[PDB]
Amino acid sequence: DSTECSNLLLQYGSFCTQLNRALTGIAVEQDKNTQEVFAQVKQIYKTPPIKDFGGFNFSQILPDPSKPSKRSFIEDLLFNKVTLAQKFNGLTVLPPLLTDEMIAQYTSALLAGTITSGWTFGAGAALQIPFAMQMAYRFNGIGVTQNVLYENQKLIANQFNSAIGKIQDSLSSTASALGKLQDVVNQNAQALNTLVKQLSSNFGAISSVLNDILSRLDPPEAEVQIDRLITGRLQSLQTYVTQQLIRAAEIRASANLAATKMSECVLGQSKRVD
Amino acid sequence: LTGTGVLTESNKKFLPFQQFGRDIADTTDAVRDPQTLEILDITPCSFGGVSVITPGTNTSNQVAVLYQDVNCTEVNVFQTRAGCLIGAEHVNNSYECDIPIGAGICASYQTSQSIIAYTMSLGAENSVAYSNNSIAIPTNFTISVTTEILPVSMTKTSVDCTMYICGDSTECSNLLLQYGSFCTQLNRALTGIAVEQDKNTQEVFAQVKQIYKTPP
Amino acid sequence: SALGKLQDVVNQNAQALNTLVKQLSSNFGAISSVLNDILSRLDPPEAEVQIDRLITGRLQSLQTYVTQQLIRAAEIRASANLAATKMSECVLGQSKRVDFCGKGYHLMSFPQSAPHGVVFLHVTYVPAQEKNFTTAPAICHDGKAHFPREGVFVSNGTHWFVTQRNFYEPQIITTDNTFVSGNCDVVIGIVNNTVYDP
Amino acid sequence: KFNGLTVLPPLLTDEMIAQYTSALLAGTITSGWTFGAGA
Ligand SMILES: *[C@@H]1O[C@H](CO)[C@@H](O[C@@H]2O[C@H](CO)[C@@H](O)[C@H](O)[C@H]2NC(C)=O)[C@H](O)[C@H]1NC(C)=O
Ligand SMILES: *[C@@H]1O[C@H](CO)[C@@H](O[C@@H]2O[C@H](CO)[C@@H](O)[C@H](O)[C@H]2NC(C)=O)[C@H](O)[C@H]1NC(C)=O
Ligand SMILES: *[C@@H]1O[C@H](CO)[C@@H](O[C@@H]2O[C@H](CO)[C@@H](O)[C@H](O)[C@H]2NC(C)=O)[C@H](O)[C@H]1NC(C)=O
Ligand SMILES: *[C@@H]1O[C@H](CO)[C@@H](O[C@@H]2O[C@H](CO)[C@@H](O)[C@H](O)[C@H]2NC(C)=O)[C@H](O)[C@H]1NC(C)=O
Ligand SMILES: *[C@@H]1O[C@H](CO)[C@@H](O)[C@H](O)[C@H]1NC(C)=O
Ligand SMILES: *[C@@H]1O[C@H](CO)[C@@H](O)[C@H](O)[C@H]1NC(C)=O
Ligand SMILES: *[C@@H]1O[C@H](CO)[C@@H](O)[C@H](O)[C@H]1NC(C)=O
Ligand SMILES: *[C@@H]1O[C@H](CO)[C@@H](O)[C@H](O)[C@H]1NC(C)=O
Ligand SMILES: *[C@@H]1O[C@H](CO)[C@@H](O)[C@H](O)[C@H]1NC(C)=O
Ligand SMILES: *[C@@H]1O[C@H](CO)[C@@H](O)[C@H](O)[C@H]1NC(C)=O
Repeated sequence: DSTECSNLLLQYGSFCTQLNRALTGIAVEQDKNTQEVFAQVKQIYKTPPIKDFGGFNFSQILPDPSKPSKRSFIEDLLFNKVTLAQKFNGLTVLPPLLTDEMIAQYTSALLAGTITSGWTFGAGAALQIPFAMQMAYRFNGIGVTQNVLYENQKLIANQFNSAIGKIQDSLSSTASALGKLQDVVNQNAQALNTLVKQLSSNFGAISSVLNDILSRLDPPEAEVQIDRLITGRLQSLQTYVTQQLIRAAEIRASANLAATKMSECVLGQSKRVD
Repeated sequence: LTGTGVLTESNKKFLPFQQFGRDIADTTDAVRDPQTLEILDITPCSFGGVSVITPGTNTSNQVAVLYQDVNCTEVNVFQTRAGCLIGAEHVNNSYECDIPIGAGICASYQTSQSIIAYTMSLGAENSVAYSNNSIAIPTNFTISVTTEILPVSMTKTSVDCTMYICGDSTECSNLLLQYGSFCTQLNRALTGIAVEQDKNTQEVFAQVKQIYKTPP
Repeated sequence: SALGKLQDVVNQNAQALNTLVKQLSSNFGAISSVLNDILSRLDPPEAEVQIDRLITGRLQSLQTYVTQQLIRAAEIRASANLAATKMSECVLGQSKRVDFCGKGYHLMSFPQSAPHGVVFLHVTYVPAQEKNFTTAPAICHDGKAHFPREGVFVSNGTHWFVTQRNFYEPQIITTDNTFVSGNCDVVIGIVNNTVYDP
Repeated sequence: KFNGLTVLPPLLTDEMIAQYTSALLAGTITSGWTFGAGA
């Protein structure tokens, strides 16, 4: 809100477009990460209404129709474990392309394809197969004869159900497991907070308000007093942009690792140790 | 205390003896009217970037703009969750995403020869015929060939300090050296980049001890 | 438009160089954008002041360009490492990692060079046409339980066969395709049929 | 190359890259994966 400050500002060349271009690239990359990680299934499969899976119980991970959103129980527990736009300077936030409902639909299609088809849905088209035989195939993968499973099916089913109960109890009880997903929010909130706080620095002038200076001095010294503020705010913006670039690179590396894990661990069986 | 914003009656604030209120930054948030003593809230006027949904000029020259994060009751006018869009018509159908917009809304050019804004569809619905004693076994195959292109090395470059900052001017070079070594610390980084640009190609391609040759 | 990945690098490099060169045409608060004008019109005491502000502007521009180049080079190296890994694994051998050397079951790949990049031609195996059958975990013959050595038990409505899992190729059940493991009152879903002996 | 900025030429020319990809393609076709381990 200053028609005279922007006239001295435009004397600094194209320092105003580089930051916008970099931030736009960051935004595009951050949406491409999610699009690449989740959108790995061509179609949208769904589980049959009858849950006859050889004794295994997947009710705690399948979507819950009774909920307002088509989320699972563990997903609902996860969304309540993460806490935390209100700024009103030239700072805006944009909504992601894919809403949480679409992500839930993707992870439901992936999970319902994994249960029914196994790994065949990742190569060609989904091929139905009983779960009690898919699990024998998976034990045959790790050099254990399938008669071990076929003679102990109830034991493995009970152990899997107990493990699911234990994991749900652990998620519902302890809240410190999601620190990795909490820091990615805290660091950005703190960076925006510092950027906003930088607006209240003298930087060498007599006051940190443009309207205060323009209503008290003459232009020949008003421009001198405005130059320091312009320099300080430009330096703050540049530092913020550089930090954002580095953090975005780190997040992209993490997203690539997640995409590799989804491609290998989920859509197949991995012989890579640990 | 000049400025700009939207005045609003704020009975929530109290200010028993305080004249003004303020926020994290040096921006006032509440003031009291000197004539009649009540507390007024100050909220800045709405603002936001402008985006232009457009098909290629090869096809046509029809556009539709979008003011994101603007409740344009003030400004065919639509209203989405990512802002508000004028110039395109809402459609109850759902197709793939052609021009992404946001919050699950995508735009595309139909035929009518107009621009439509719909909600994207994730994929064709499918449901496997799962059963506890049923299998599906392939009887035929197909061989497919896929392309995958990825870069290896960028363009090596190097710059000169004085020749750029103080080109052919002795009194400029007589002031530049007062800053110490801000020159060599840039050329060193550029040289490192140039060296790794060759290391990348050497790693990617040089993986054979001998040069093999196909029979005639 | 298939080679956008390689074109983007050139486009960004050209844009960065163009912006750096065009940054020389800004006053940065000085009277003129060419120092020759200043040194030929004003006395030293403020000519040096203008020179100093020009120097600060140009030095800041160079620092910004160098930082951007460093970040882009780091990203390019990160991509080149993946390219080298693909060349080592998909080409020089056969990879069992799912969706690493192309969709489907990987067979072999062929490398091709490109301006500032590489291109792989992954050859993959994909099943095409499917059928329906009726399986069974095992089979009783004389109170025992025969399991497939490798493959599945399938039935076309009347007869039972043993076939490989990735291709339909029925064979008569025998003692060379199955192995015995105990009695068959424990397995769930077992259906009993005759087993031929050579 | 007008204001003290230069571009250096790559160490590996475009012909040696082609020679590498020809050696790789000819080893792959005629030897399988055995050419990567030993001889
Ligand atoms: C799968 O597990 C769920 C939850 O562990 C089971 O649902 C419970 O069913 C009992 C009755 O048997 C109820 O008393 C509980 O309130 C249910 N819990 C929930 C969260 O709904 C379900 O029965 C199990 N299904 C199978 C086939 O084992
Ligand atoms: C397996 O699929 C291939 C095609 O992928 C079939 O080959 C085709 O057979 C038809 C005969 O009706 C010919 O007209 C085509 O020219 C063939 N295509 C090619 C590329 O050769 C093959 O017949 C199928 N095999 C079975 C047993 O169904
Ligand atoms: C299931 O497969 C069996 C074995 O191939 C079929 O039995 C043979 O069917 C052919 C018909 O093409 C006859 O010529 C043979 O004499 C049959 N052999 C025996 C031992 O019966 C059987 O017909 C198939 N059933 C169905 C419904 O397709
Ligand atoms: C496997 O074959 C045996 C016969 O050898 C079948 O056993 C019969 O089962 C019925 C009903 O369960 C009984 O009434 C008979 O007394 C059983 N006979 C014998 C000799 O045990 C058995 O049904 C067959 N398996 C299946 C799945 O049908
Ligand atoms: C003083 O302020 C009150 C506010 O209600 C106003 O009514 C009054 O006219 C003011 N005094 C004078 C002299 O204008
Ligand atoms: C672009 O225009 C050319 C003619 O100028 C036309 O041949 C071509 O099909 C157009 N491409 C698209 C994608 O519309
Ligand atoms: C937009 O403004 C209208 C009236 O101005 C109001 O009824 C509506 O609730 C507002 N919606 C949002 C999302 O601000
Ligand atoms: C979409 O459908 C709803 C109800 O099904 C209807 O109220 C609305 O007018 C429809 N929109 C269009 C553009 O036809
Ligand atoms: C197998 O049966 C299901 C339902 O009975 C059907 O949808 C599917 O198309 C069948 N498979 C083939 C290959 O026709
Ligand atoms: C398969 O399910 C049917 C009911 O849908 C049931 O009658 C049959 O016993 C089941 N078979 C096995 C092996 O569990």
